Amino acid sequence: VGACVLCNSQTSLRCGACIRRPFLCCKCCYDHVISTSHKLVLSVNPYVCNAPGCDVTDVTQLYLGGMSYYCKSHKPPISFPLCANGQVFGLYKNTCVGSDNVTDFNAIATCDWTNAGDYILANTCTERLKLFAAETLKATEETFKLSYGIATVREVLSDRELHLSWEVGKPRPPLNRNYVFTGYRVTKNSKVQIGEYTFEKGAVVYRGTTTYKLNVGDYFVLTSHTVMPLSAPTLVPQEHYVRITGLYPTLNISDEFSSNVANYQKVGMQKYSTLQGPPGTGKSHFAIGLALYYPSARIVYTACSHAAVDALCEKALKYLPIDKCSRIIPAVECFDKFKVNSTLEQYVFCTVNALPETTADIVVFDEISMATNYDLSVVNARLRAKHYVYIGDPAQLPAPRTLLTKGTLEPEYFNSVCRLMKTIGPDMFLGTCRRCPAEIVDTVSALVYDNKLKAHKDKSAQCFKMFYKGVITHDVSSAINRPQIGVVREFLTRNPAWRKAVFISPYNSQNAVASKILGLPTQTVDSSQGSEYDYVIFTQTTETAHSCNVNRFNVAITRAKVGILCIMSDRDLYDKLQFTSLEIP
Ligand SMILES: CC(C)(CO)NC(=O)c1cccc(Cl)c1
Ligand SMILES: [Zn+2]
Ligand SMILES: [Zn+2]
Ligand SMILES: [Zn+2]
Repeated sequence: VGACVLCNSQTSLRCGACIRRPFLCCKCCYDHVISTSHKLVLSVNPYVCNAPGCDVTDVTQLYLGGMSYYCKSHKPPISFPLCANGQVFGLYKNTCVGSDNVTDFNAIATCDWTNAGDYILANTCTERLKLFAAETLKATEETFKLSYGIATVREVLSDRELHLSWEVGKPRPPLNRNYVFTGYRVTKNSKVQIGEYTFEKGAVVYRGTTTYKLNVGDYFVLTSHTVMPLSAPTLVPQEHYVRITGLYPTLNISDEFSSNVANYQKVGMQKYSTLQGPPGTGKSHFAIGLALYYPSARIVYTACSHAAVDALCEKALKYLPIDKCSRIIPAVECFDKFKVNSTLEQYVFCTVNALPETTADIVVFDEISMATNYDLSVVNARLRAKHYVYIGDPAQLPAPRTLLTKGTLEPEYFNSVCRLMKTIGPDMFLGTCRRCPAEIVDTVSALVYDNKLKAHKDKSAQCFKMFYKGVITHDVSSAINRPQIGVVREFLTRNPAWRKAVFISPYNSQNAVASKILGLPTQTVDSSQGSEYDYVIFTQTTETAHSCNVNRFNVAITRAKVGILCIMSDRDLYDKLQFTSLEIP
Protein backbone atom coordinates (compact mmCIF):
# COMPACT_ATOMS: atom_id res chain seq x y z
CA VAL A 1 0.00 0.00 0.00
CA GLY A 2 1.27 3.58 -0.76
CA ALA A 3 0.64 6.95 -2.52
CA CYS A 4 -0.38 7.76 -6.14
CA VAL A 5 2.66 9.85 -7.35
CA LEU A 6 0.08 11.95 -9.40
CA CYS A 7 -2.96 12.20 -6.98
CA ASN A 8 -1.32 11.10 -3.67
CA SER A 9 -4.66 9.18 -3.47
CA GLN A 10 -3.96 6.20 -1.09
CA THR A 11 -3.71 2.97 -3.23
CA SER A 12 -2.60 -0.74 -3.30
CA LEU A 13 -1.35 -0.63 -6.96
CA ARG A 14 2.25 -0.36 -8.32
CA CYS A 15 3.08 -0.51 -12.08
CA GLY A 16 5.23 -3.65 -12.55
CA ALA A 17 6.62 -2.31 -15.93
CA CYS A 18 7.94 0.98 -14.34
CA ILE A 19 11.52 0.18 -13.16
CA ARG A 20 10.72 2.16 -9.93
CA ARG A 21 7.31 0.37 -9.47
CA PRO A 22 5.55 3.58 -8.36
CA PHE A 23 2.22 3.40 -6.46
CA LEU A 24 -0.61 4.40 -8.85
CA CYS A 25 -4.29 4.91 -7.67
CA CYS A 26 -7.05 2.96 -9.50
CA LYS A 27 -7.65 6.12 -11.63
CA CYS A 28 -3.93 6.85 -12.32
CA CYS A 29 -2.99 3.11 -12.62
CA TYR A 30 -5.76 2.73 -15.36
CA ASP A 31 -4.87 6.04 -17.17
CA HIS A 32 -1.21 4.78 -17.11
CA VAL A 33 -1.82 1.17 -18.45
CA ILE A 34 -4.33 2.13 -21.29
CA SER A 35 -2.14 5.05 -22.60
CA THR A 36 1.30 3.19 -22.57
CA SER A 37 2.82 -0.30 -23.18
CA HIS A 38 3.09 -0.70 -19.35
CA LYS A 39 0.52 -3.56 -18.72
CA LEU A 40 1.99 -5.60 -15.76
CA VAL A 41 0.32 -4.36 -12.48
CA LEU A 42 1.49 -5.16 -8.88
CA SER A 43 -0.76 -4.96 -5.74
CA VAL A 44 -0.31 -6.84 -2.42
CA ASN A 45 0.13 -9.43 -5.26
CA PRO A 46 0.96 -9.30 -9.03
CA TYR A 47 -2.07 -9.04 -11.42
CA VAL A 48 -0.84 -12.02 -13.51
CA CYS A 49 -2.86 -15.14 -14.62
CA ASN A 50 -2.69 -17.59 -11.60
CA ALA A 51 -3.44 -20.40 -14.17
CA PRO A 52 -0.93 -23.27 -14.65
CA GLY A 53 1.51 -22.30 -17.48
CA CYS A 54 -0.32 -19.21 -18.96
CA ASP A 55 1.85 -16.15 -19.91
CA VAL A 56 -0.92 -13.46 -19.61
CA THR A 57 0.54 -10.52 -17.58
CA ASP A 58 -1.40 -7.70 -19.42
CA VAL A 59 -3.85 -6.41 -16.69
CA THR A 60 -6.37 -5.45 -19.48
CA GLN A 61 -6.68 -9.22 -20.40
CA LEU A 62 -7.20 -10.47 -16.76
CA TYR A 63 -10.18 -11.14 -14.37
CA LEU A 64 -10.48 -11.69 -10.55
CA GLY A 65 -12.17 -15.16 -10.39
CA GLY A 66 -12.39 -16.01 -6.65
CA MET A 67 -9.38 -14.35 -4.91
CA SER A 68 -7.11 -15.68 -7.79
CA TYR A 69 -6.52 -13.72 -11.07
CA TYR A 70 -7.09 -15.31 -14.57
CA CYS A 71 -6.98 -14.32 -18.28
CA LYS A 72 -10.05 -14.74 -20.61
CA SER A 73 -9.16 -18.42 -21.51
CA HIS A 74 -8.70 -19.69 -17.89
CA LYS A 75 -11.17 -17.56 -15.88
CA PRO A 76 -13.99 -19.10 -13.79
CA PRO A 77 -17.67 -18.41 -14.68
CA ILE A 78 -18.04 -15.75 -11.87
CA SER A 79 -15.25 -13.11 -12.41
CA PHE A 80 -15.06 -9.29 -12.98
CA PRO A 81 -12.24 -7.79 -15.13
CA LEU A 82 -9.22 -6.33 -13.20
CA CYS A 83 -9.03 -3.23 -15.49
CA ALA A 84 -12.38 -1.70 -16.61
CA ASN A 85 -14.54 1.37 -15.69
CA GLY A 86 -11.66 3.93 -15.91
CA GLN A 87 -10.18 2.14 -12.84
CA VAL A 88 -7.87 -0.90 -12.26
CA PHE A 89 -8.91 -3.13 -9.32
CA GLY A 90 -7.35 -2.92 -5.79
CA LEU A 91 -7.86 -1.47 -2.22
CA TYR A 92 -9.09 2.13 -1.54
CA LYS A 93 -11.24 1.89 -4.76
CA ASN A 94 -13.47 4.77 -3.41
CA THR A 95 -10.58 7.26 -2.60
CA CYS A 96 -9.10 8.22 -6.04
CA VAL A 97 -8.96 11.73 -7.71
CA GLY A 98 -6.94 11.10 -10.99
CA SER A 99 -5.53 13.98 -13.19
CA ASP A 100 -6.68 16.20 -16.19
CA ASN A 101 -3.42 14.98 -17.93
CA VAL A 102 -1.17 11.93 -17.00
CA THR A 103 0.94 12.80 -20.11
CA ASP A 104 4.09 13.91 -18.12
CA PHE A 105 4.30 10.84 -15.77
CA ASN A 106 3.95 8.44 -18.80
CA ALA A 107 6.83 10.26 -20.63
CA ILE A 108 8.93 10.04 -17.39
CA ALA A 109 7.97 6.36 -16.99
CA THR A 110 8.76 5.37 -20.65
CA CYS A 111 11.60 7.74 -21.83
CA ASP A 112 15.14 6.22 -22.31
CA TRP A 113 16.82 9.50 -21.03
CA THR A 114 18.87 10.04 -24.30
CA ASN A 115 16.89 13.25 -25.14
CA ALA A 116 17.52 16.63 -23.40
CA GLY A 117 13.66 17.02 -23.36
CA ASP A 118 13.49 14.16 -20.81
CA TYR A 119 15.69 16.12 -18.30
CA ILE A 120 13.82 19.38 -19.19
CA LEU A 121 10.48 17.69 -18.27
CA ALA A 122 12.08 16.00 -15.22
CA ASN A 123 12.85 19.56 -13.98
CA THR A 124 9.57 21.38 -15.07
CA CYS A 125 7.03 18.59 -14.12
CA THR A 126 5.32 18.81 -10.66
CA GLU A 127 7.48 18.24 -7.52
CA ARG A 128 6.27 14.63 -6.86
CA LEU A 129 7.18 13.85 -10.52
CA LYS A 130 10.66 15.53 -10.07
CA LEU A 131 11.31 12.87 -7.33
CA PHE A 132 9.79 9.99 -9.37
CA ALA A 133 11.88 11.09 -12.45
CA ALA A 134 15.09 11.43 -10.35
CA GLU A 135 14.67 7.85 -9.03
CA THR A 136 13.73 6.60 -12.56
CA LEU A 137 16.79 8.32 -14.12
CA LYS A 138 19.23 7.06 -11.44
CA ALA A 139 17.90 3.45 -11.63
CA THR A 140 18.09 3.57 -15.51
CA GLU A 141 21.65 5.02 -15.05
CA GLU A 142 22.83 2.31 -12.53
CA THR A 143 21.18 -0.44 -14.73
CA PHE A 144 22.80 0.77 -18.04
CA LYS A 145 26.23 0.19 -16.35
CA LEU A 146 25.44 -3.61 -16.14
CA SER A 147 24.92 -3.57 -19.98
CA TYR A 148 28.76 -3.01 -20.18
CA GLY A 149 31.04 -6.08 -20.49
CA ILE A 150 33.41 -7.33 -17.70
CA ALA A 151 37.10 -6.35 -18.28
CA THR A 152 39.62 -9.07 -17.21
CA VAL A 153 43.44 -8.75 -16.64
CA ARG A 154 44.90 -10.92 -19.47
CA GLU A 155 48.55 -9.74 -18.96
CA VAL A 156 50.39 -7.36 -16.52
CA LEU A 157 52.78 -5.60 -19.02
CA SER A 158 54.32 -3.20 -16.39
CA ASP A 159 53.14 -1.32 -13.25
CA ARG A 160 50.36 1.33 -13.82
CA GLU A 161 49.83 -0.36 -17.32
CA LEU A 162 47.71 -3.50 -18.16
CA HIS A 163 46.28 -5.66 -21.04
CA LEU A 164 42.45 -6.14 -20.75
CA SER A 165 40.30 -8.98 -22.22
CA TRP A 166 36.60 -7.95 -22.71
CA GLU A 167 33.38 -10.03 -22.18
CA VAL A 168 31.81 -10.90 -25.62
CA GLY A 169 28.25 -9.91 -26.68
CA LYS A 170 28.29 -6.68 -24.58
CA PRO A 171 29.63 -3.20 -25.44
CA ARG A 172 32.70 -1.69 -23.60
CA PRO A 173 32.40 1.57 -21.57
CA PRO A 174 34.41 4.70 -22.50
CA LEU A 175 37.83 4.71 -20.70
CA ASN A 176 37.73 8.23 -19.09
CA ARG A 177 37.54 9.33 -15.38
CA ASN A 178 33.69 9.71 -15.80
CA TYR A 179 33.83 5.82 -15.65
CA VAL A 180 35.35 4.56 -12.29
CA PHE A 181 35.77 0.71 -12.18
CA THR A 182 36.04 -1.68 -9.22
CA GLY A 183 38.51 -4.59 -9.50
CA TYR A 184 37.96 -8.07 -7.98
CA ARG A 185 40.22 -11.08 -7.03
CA VAL A 186 39.18 -14.67 -8.10
CA THR A 187 38.54 -16.73 -4.86
CA LYS A 188 37.59 -20.32 -3.80
CA ASN A 189 33.77 -19.85 -4.19
CA SER A 190 33.27 -16.01 -4.61
CA LYS A 191 34.98 -12.56 -5.14
CA VAL A 192 36.32 -9.74 -2.83
CA GLN A 193 36.79 -5.99 -3.67
CA ILE A 194 40.38 -4.73 -4.40
CA GLY A 195 39.81 -0.91 -4.52
CA GLU A 196 38.20 1.32 -7.23
CA TYR A 197 40.10 2.09 -10.52
CA THR A 198 40.03 4.29 -13.68
CA PHE A 199 41.53 3.42 -17.13
CA GLU A 200 42.88 5.26 -20.25
CA LYS A 201 44.20 3.94 -23.65
CA GLY A 202 47.81 2.58 -23.80
CA ALA A 203 47.33 -2.02 -23.41
CA VAL A 204 45.55 0.39 -20.94
CA VAL A 205 46.88 2.92 -18.31
CA TYR A 206 45.17 2.48 -14.85
CA ARG A 207 45.12 5.02 -11.91
CA GLY A 208 43.68 2.97 -8.99
CA THR A 209 42.43 4.11 -5.50
CA THR A 210 44.89 1.73 -3.70
CA THR A 211 48.23 0.25 -5.00
CA TYR A 212 48.54 -3.59 -5.47
CA LYS A 213 50.46 -6.37 -7.29
CA LEU A 214 47.22 -7.23 -9.23
CA ASN A 215 47.67 -10.22 -11.62
CA VAL A 216 45.86 -12.07 -14.52
CA GLY A 217 42.27 -13.19 -13.68
CA ASP A 218 41.50 -9.94 -11.74
CA TYR A 219 38.48 -8.33 -13.50
CA PHE A 220 36.74 -4.89 -13.35
CA VAL A 221 33.07 -3.75 -13.32
CA LEU A 222 31.58 -0.22 -12.88
CA THR A 223 30.03 -0.81 -9.38
CA SER A 224 26.26 0.09 -9.49
CA HIS A 225 24.43 0.81 -6.16
CA THR A 226 20.77 0.35 -5.05
CA VAL A 227 18.80 3.62 -5.70
CA MET A 228 16.55 4.31 -2.65
CA PRO A 229 13.05 5.84 -3.00
CA LEU A 230 12.84 9.66 -2.55
CA SER A 231 10.39 11.27 -0.05
CA ALA A 232 11.61 14.89 0.57
CA PRO A 233 11.13 17.62 -2.13
CA THR A 234 14.16 19.07 -4.02
CA LEU A 235 13.53 22.49 -2.34
CA VAL A 236 11.63 23.07 0.94
CA PRO A 237 8.79 25.64 0.88
CA GLN A 238 10.48 29.11 0.72
CA GLU A 239 9.93 31.55 3.65
CA HIS A 240 11.05 35.25 3.74
CA TYR A 241 11.48 36.64 7.30
CA VAL A 242 11.47 40.25 8.60
CA ARG A 243 14.32 39.58 11.14
CA ILE A 244 17.24 37.10 11.21
CA THR A 245 15.63 33.97 12.84
CA GLY A 246 17.21 31.38 15.21
CA LEU A 247 20.74 32.76 14.49
CA TYR A 248 22.73 35.18 16.77
CA PRO A 249 25.17 37.39 14.76
CA THR A 250 28.68 38.19 16.14
CA LEU A 251 29.35 41.78 17.39
CA ASN A 252 33.08 41.63 16.36
CA ILE A 253 33.89 40.19 12.82
CA SER A 254 37.25 40.25 10.88
CA ASP A 255 37.84 42.51 7.79
CA GLU A 256 38.46 39.14 5.92
CA PHE A 257 34.66 38.35 5.88
CA SER A 258 33.21 41.93 6.20
CA SER A 259 32.31 42.02 2.42
CA ASN A 260 29.81 39.11 3.16
CA VAL A 261 28.09 40.56 6.32
CA ALA A 262 24.98 41.75 4.31
CA ASN A 263 24.75 38.35 2.49
CA TYR A 264 25.13 36.45 5.83
CA GLN A 265 22.19 38.52 7.17
CA LYS A 266 20.13 37.68 4.04
CA VAL A 267 20.86 33.96 4.82
CA GLY A 268 19.27 34.50 8.29
CA MET A 269 16.15 36.19 6.77
CA GLN A 270 14.94 33.47 4.30
CA LYS A 271 14.51 29.66 4.68
CA TYR A 272 16.91 28.91 1.82
CA SER A 273 19.20 31.23 -0.16
CA THR A 274 21.13 30.69 -3.42
CA LEU A 275 24.75 31.97 -3.86
CA GLN A 276 26.19 32.22 -7.40
CA GLY A 277 29.97 32.17 -6.87
CA PRO A 278 31.82 32.60 -10.20
CA PRO A 279 35.40 31.26 -10.51
CA GLY A 280 37.78 32.53 -7.72
CA THR A 281 35.16 34.83 -6.08
CA GLY A 282 35.32 33.10 -2.64
CA LYS A 283 32.57 30.44 -2.28
CA SER A 284 34.41 28.47 0.50
CA HIS A 285 35.57 31.75 2.12
CA PHE A 286 31.81 32.72 2.17
CA ALA A 287 30.73 29.28 3.49
CA ILE A 288 33.33 29.13 6.36
CA GLY A 289 32.88 32.87 7.24
CA LEU A 290 29.11 32.24 7.77
CA ALA A 291 30.21 30.23 10.88
CA LEU A 292 32.25 33.11 12.38
CA TYR A 293 29.32 35.45 11.63
CA TYR A 294 26.92 32.99 13.48
CA PRO A 295 29.42 31.56 16.05
CA SER A 296 26.87 29.53 18.17
CA ALA A 297 25.09 28.10 15.03
CA ARG A 298 25.47 24.32 14.28
CA ILE A 299 26.43 24.11 10.54
CA VAL A 300 26.45 20.93 8.34
CA TYR A 301 28.70 21.45 5.28
CA THR A 302 27.67 19.12 2.44
CA ALA A 303 28.47 18.56 -1.27
CA CYS A 304 28.22 15.65 -3.76
CA SER A 305 32.00 15.03 -4.08
CA HIS A 306 34.52 14.10 -1.35
CA ALA A 307 36.83 16.70 -3.06
CA ALA A 308 34.24 19.47 -2.63
CA VAL A 309 33.70 18.47 1.04
CA ASP A 310 37.51 18.31 1.70
CA ALA A 311 38.08 21.86 0.27
CA LEU A 312 35.36 23.06 2.74
CA CYS A 313 37.36 21.15 5.45
CA GLU A 314 40.70 22.70 4.34
CA LYS A 315 39.22 26.23 4.52
CA ALA A 316 37.61 25.30 7.90
CA LEU A 317 41.05 24.19 9.24
CA LYS A 318 42.25 27.83 8.74
CA TYR A 319 39.36 29.58 10.69
CA LEU A 320 37.34 27.27 13.07
CA PRO A 321 38.32 25.31 16.23
CA ILE A 322 39.43 21.82 14.96
CA ASP A 323 37.87 20.28 18.16
CA LYS A 324 34.40 21.65 17.01
CA CYS A 325 34.67 20.10 13.46
CA SER A 326 33.98 16.46 12.35
CA ARG A 327 34.37 14.67 8.95
CA ILE A 328 31.61 12.01 8.33
CA ILE A 329 32.95 9.00 6.31
CA PRO A 330 30.97 5.79 5.58
CA ALA A 331 32.73 2.42 6.35
CA VAL A 332 38.40 6.47 -0.97
CA GLU A 333 40.95 8.64 0.99
CA CYS A 334 39.49 12.02 2.11
CA PHE A 335 40.36 14.79 4.68
CA ASP A 336 41.55 13.16 8.00
CA LYS A 337 42.37 16.08 10.40
CA PHE A 338 38.94 16.20 12.23
CA LYS A 339 37.53 13.49 14.54
CA VAL A 340 35.66 11.04 12.17
CA ASN A 341 31.88 10.21 12.22
CA SER A 342 30.93 12.63 15.06
CA THR A 343 27.33 13.64 14.10
CA LEU A 344 26.79 15.72 17.32
CA GLU A 345 29.89 17.94 16.57
CA GLN A 346 29.05 21.67 15.92
CA TYR A 347 30.60 21.75 12.37
CA VAL A 348 29.81 18.58 10.31
CA PHE A 349 31.51 18.08 6.90
CA CYS A 350 29.97 15.15 4.96
CA THR A 351 29.11 14.11 1.37
CA VAL A 352 25.36 13.93 0.43
CA ASN A 353 25.19 10.09 0.11
CA ALA A 354 26.77 9.66 3.64
CA LEU A 355 24.66 12.33 5.52
CA PRO A 356 23.23 11.08 8.84
CA GLU A 357 19.62 11.84 9.86
CA THR A 358 20.09 15.03 11.99
CA THR A 359 19.05 18.72 12.48
CA ALA A 360 21.24 21.86 12.04
CA ASP A 361 20.97 25.68 12.54
CA ILE A 362 22.34 26.11 8.91
CA VAL A 363 23.02 23.70 5.98
CA VAL A 364 25.56 24.67 3.24
CA PHE A 365 25.29 22.62 0.04
CA ASP A 366 28.36 23.54 -2.08
CA GLU A 367 29.15 22.98 -5.79
CA ILE A 368 25.37 23.04 -6.60
CA SER A 369 25.79 22.95 -10.45
CA MET A 370 27.04 19.29 -9.89
CA ALA A 371 23.95 18.25 -7.82
CA THR A 372 21.03 16.25 -9.35
CA ASN A 373 17.43 16.57 -8.05
CA TYR A 374 18.19 13.18 -6.39
CA ASP A 375 20.83 14.88 -4.11
CA LEU A 376 18.55 17.89 -3.42
CA SER A 377 15.78 15.48 -2.21
CA VAL A 378 18.25 13.36 -0.11
CA VAL A 379 19.60 16.47 1.73
CA ASN A 380 16.03 17.65 2.62
CA ALA A 381 15.27 14.05 3.85
CA ARG A 382 18.43 13.64 6.06
CA LEU A 383 18.78 17.34 7.28
CA ARG A 384 16.03 19.48 8.93
CA ALA A 385 17.63 22.97 9.19
CA LYS A 386 16.37 26.50 10.09
CA HIS A 387 18.35 27.72 6.98
CA TYR A 388 19.75 26.19 3.76
CA VAL A 389 22.43 27.95 1.65
CA TYR A 390 23.04 26.58 -1.89
CA ILE A 391 26.45 27.75 -3.17
CA GLY A 392 27.63 27.05 -6.73
CA ASP A 393 27.66 28.53 -10.27
CA PRO A 394 25.01 27.49 -12.86
CA ALA A 395 27.58 28.87 -15.37
CA GLN A 396 29.94 25.95 -14.45
CA LEU A 397 29.67 22.20 -15.14
CA PRO A 398 26.78 19.92 -14.11
CA ALA A 399 26.94 16.20 -13.10
CA PRO A 400 27.61 14.25 -16.33
CA ARG A 401 24.41 12.63 -17.79
CA THR A 402 25.85 9.38 -19.29
CA LEU A 403 22.56 8.56 -21.12
CA LEU A 404 22.17 11.95 -22.95
CA THR A 405 23.02 12.20 -26.73
CA LYS A 406 20.17 14.26 -28.41
CA GLY A 407 20.21 17.98 -27.34
CA THR A 408 22.32 19.98 -24.81
CA LEU A 409 21.29 20.35 -21.10
CA GLU A 410 20.88 24.12 -20.29
CA PRO A 411 21.82 25.30 -16.74
CA GLU A 412 18.13 26.03 -15.91
CA TYR A 413 17.67 22.17 -16.21
CA PHE A 414 20.72 20.97 -14.09
CA ASN A 415 18.58 20.87 -10.88
CA SER A 416 15.74 22.73 -8.98
CA VAL A 417 18.34 25.14 -7.46
CA CYS A 418 20.05 26.04 -10.81
CA ARG A 419 16.48 26.45 -12.19
CA LEU A 420 15.71 29.25 -9.62
CA MET A 421 19.08 31.06 -10.26
CA LYS A 422 18.58 31.13 -14.09
CA THR A 423 14.81 32.07 -13.92
CA ILE A 424 14.31 34.40 -10.83
CA GLY A 425 18.10 35.08 -10.32
CA PRO A 426 20.27 34.07 -7.31
CA ASP A 427 19.70 35.68 -3.83
CA MET A 428 23.45 36.46 -3.50
CA PHE A 429 26.25 37.03 -6.11
CA LEU A 430 30.08 37.13 -5.58
CA GLY A 431 30.94 39.86 -8.16
CA THR A 432 34.76 40.09 -7.90
CA CYS A 433 37.10 37.43 -9.34
CA ARG A 434 40.38 37.43 -7.27
CA ARG A 435 41.94 34.64 -9.43
CA CYS A 436 42.11 35.53 -13.12
CA PRO A 437 43.83 38.09 -15.40
CA ALA A 438 41.38 40.84 -16.55
CA GLU A 439 41.32 39.58 -20.21
CA ILE A 440 39.74 36.28 -18.87
CA VAL A 441 37.29 38.00 -16.41
CA ASP A 442 36.10 40.42 -19.19
CA THR A 443 35.63 37.41 -21.56
CA VAL A 444 33.44 35.32 -19.18
CA SER A 445 31.63 38.34 -17.61
CA ALA A 446 30.14 38.96 -21.11
CA LEU A 447 29.93 35.22 -21.99
CA VAL A 448 27.79 33.91 -19.05
CA TYR A 449 27.50 36.55 -16.19
CA ASP A 450 25.67 39.58 -17.84
CA ASN A 451 28.79 41.84 -17.35
CA LYS A 452 28.40 41.72 -13.50
CA LEU A 453 31.72 39.87 -12.83
CA LYS A 454 34.57 42.37 -12.09
CA ALA A 455 38.37 41.63 -12.27
CA HIS A 456 40.40 42.22 -9.05
CA LYS A 457 43.68 41.61 -10.97
CA ASP A 458 44.78 43.85 -13.89
CA LYS A 459 45.43 42.57 -17.44
CA SER A 460 48.34 40.03 -17.40
CA ALA A 461 49.07 40.67 -21.13
CA GLN A 462 49.83 36.88 -21.05
CA CYS A 463 46.38 35.78 -22.48
CA PHE A 464 46.72 34.49 -26.10
CA LYS A 465 44.34 32.91 -28.66
CA MET A 466 45.04 31.17 -31.99
CA PHE A 467 42.52 30.01 -34.63
CA TYR A 468 43.76 26.60 -35.85
CA LYS A 469 41.33 23.84 -36.99
CA GLY A 470 44.24 21.43 -37.46
CA VAL A 471 43.26 17.78 -38.07
CA ILE A 472 40.72 15.84 -35.95
CA THR A 473 41.17 12.09 -35.41
CA HIS A 474 38.63 9.94 -33.48
CA ASP A 475 39.35 6.91 -31.31
CA VAL A 476 36.62 4.65 -29.75
CA SER A 477 35.04 7.46 -27.56
CA SER A 478 37.37 10.54 -27.64
CA ALA A 479 38.95 13.14 -30.03
CA ILE A 480 42.62 13.99 -30.82
CA ASN A 481 43.97 17.18 -32.51
CA ARG A 482 47.71 16.50 -33.09
CA PRO A 483 48.46 19.67 -35.14
CA GLN A 484 46.90 21.72 -32.25
CA ILE A 485 49.41 19.91 -29.97
CA GLY A 486 52.09 20.60 -32.62
CA VAL A 487 51.30 24.35 -32.45
CA VAL A 488 51.60 24.17 -28.58
CA ARG A 489 54.98 22.30 -28.90
CA GLU A 490 56.13 25.21 -31.18
CA PHE A 491 54.74 27.86 -28.75
CA LEU A 492 56.65 26.23 -25.80
CA THR A 493 60.03 26.24 -27.74
CA ARG A 494 59.50 30.04 -28.33
CA ASN A 495 58.14 30.58 -24.76
CA PRO A 496 59.87 28.06 -22.45
CA ALA A 497 58.53 29.83 -19.31
CA TRP A 498 55.15 28.25 -20.29
CA ARG A 499 56.55 24.75 -19.36
CA LYS A 500 55.11 25.41 -15.83
CA ALA A 501 51.61 25.48 -17.52
CA VAL A 502 48.83 22.87 -17.00
CA PHE A 503 47.44 21.37 -20.28
CA ILE A 504 43.60 21.41 -20.55
CA SER A 505 41.37 19.90 -23.27
CA PRO A 506 37.74 18.72 -23.50
CA TYR A 507 38.96 15.14 -24.39
CA ASN A 508 41.00 12.66 -22.21
CA SER A 509 42.62 11.24 -25.45
CA GLN A 510 43.95 14.68 -26.58
CA ASN A 511 45.20 15.04 -22.95
CA ALA A 512 46.98 11.62 -23.30
CA VAL A 513 48.71 12.56 -26.61
CA ALA A 514 49.58 16.03 -25.09
CA SER A 515 51.16 14.41 -21.95
CA LYS A 516 53.48 12.22 -24.10
CA ILE A 517 54.47 15.01 -26.63
CA LEU A 518 54.64 18.04 -24.19
CA GLY A 519 55.08 16.58 -20.67
CA LEU A 520 52.74 19.22 -19.17
CA PRO A 521 50.38 17.87 -16.48
CA THR A 522 46.91 17.43 -18.11
CA GLN A 523 43.31 17.99 -16.85
CA THR A 524 39.99 17.68 -18.68
CA VAL A 525 37.95 20.90 -18.24
CA ASP A 526 35.58 18.68 -16.15
CA SER A 527 38.40 17.34 -13.86
CA SER A 528 39.88 20.91 -13.79
CA GLN A 529 36.66 22.50 -12.28
CA GLY A 530 37.54 23.79 -8.73
CA SER A 531 41.39 23.87 -9.37
CA GLU A 532 43.57 26.93 -10.27
CA TYR A 533 46.99 27.13 -12.05
CA ASP A 534 49.25 30.14 -12.93
CA TYR A 535 49.48 29.07 -16.64
CA VAL A 536 46.93 27.06 -18.68
CA ILE A 537 47.31 25.75 -22.25
CA PHE A 538 43.89 24.87 -23.75
CA THR A 539 43.36 23.03 -27.08
CA GLN A 540 39.64 22.99 -28.11
CA THR A 541 40.48 19.89 -30.29
CA THR A 542 37.02 19.96 -32.10
CA GLU A 543 34.05 22.35 -32.73
CA THR A 544 31.49 19.90 -31.21
CA ALA A 545 28.51 20.60 -28.93
CA HIS A 546 30.90 19.19 -26.21
CA SER A 547 33.94 21.41 -26.99
CA CYS A 548 31.76 24.56 -27.60
CA ASN A 549 29.63 24.08 -24.45
CA VAL A 550 29.73 27.66 -23.02
CA ASN A 551 29.86 26.30 -19.42
CA ARG A 552 32.84 24.04 -20.24
CA PHE A 553 34.59 27.07 -21.83
CA ASN A 554 33.82 29.28 -18.75
CA VAL A 555 35.60 26.58 -16.58
CA ALA A 556 38.46 25.93 -19.06
CA ILE A 557 39.79 29.55 -19.19
CA THR A 558 39.02 30.61 -15.53
CA ARG A 559 41.62 28.01 -14.33
CA ALA A 560 44.51 30.55 -15.04
CA LYS A 561 45.77 32.99 -12.30
CA VAL A 562 48.32 34.64 -14.69
CA GLY A 563 48.36 33.61 -18.40
CA ILE A 564 46.49 31.28 -20.84
CA LEU A 565 47.01 30.07 -24.43
CA CYS A 566 43.70 28.97 -26.10
CA ILE A 567 44.15 27.01 -29.43
CA MET A 568 40.55 27.32 -30.80
CA SER A 569 38.60 25.28 -33.41
CA ASP A 570 35.34 27.31 -33.11
CA ARG A 571 35.27 30.68 -34.95
CA ASP A 572 32.47 31.75 -32.46
CA LEU A 573 34.23 31.45 -29.01
CA TYR A 574 37.59 32.38 -30.66
CA ASP A 575 35.96 35.79 -31.46
CA LYS A 576 34.50 36.04 -27.86
CA LEU A 577 38.09 35.62 -26.46
CA GLN A 578 39.27 39.19 -25.44
CA PHE A 579 42.85 37.81 -25.83
CA THR A 580 45.90 38.88 -27.85
CA SER A 581 45.49 37.05 -31.20
CA LEU A 582 48.55 35.08 -32.51
CA GLU A 583 49.14 33.93 -36.18
CA ILE A 584 50.04 30.31 -37.23
CA PRO A 585 53.76 29.41 -37.64
C1 LIG B 1 54.02 37.02 -29.08
C2 LIG B 1 54.72 35.69 -28.77
C3 LIG B 1 56.19 35.92 -28.37
C4 LIG B 1 53.98 34.99 -27.63
O1 LIG B 1 53.96 35.76 -26.44
N1 LIG B 1 54.67 34.81 -29.96
C5 LIG B 1 54.79 33.49 -29.92
O2 LIG B 1 55.37 32.91 -29.01
C6 LIG B 1 54.10 32.71 -31.00
C7 LIG B 1 53.41 33.35 -32.02
C8 LIG B 1 52.74 32.61 -32.97
C9 LIG B 1 52.73 31.23 -32.91
C10 LIG B 1 53.40 30.60 -31.88
CL1 LIG B 1 53.40 28.86 -31.82
C11 LIG B 1 54.09 31.32 -30.93
ZN1 LIG C 1 4.58 1.89 -15.75
ZN1 LIG D 1 -3.68 8.40 -8.29
ZN1 LIG E 1 -4.45 -17.71 -18.41
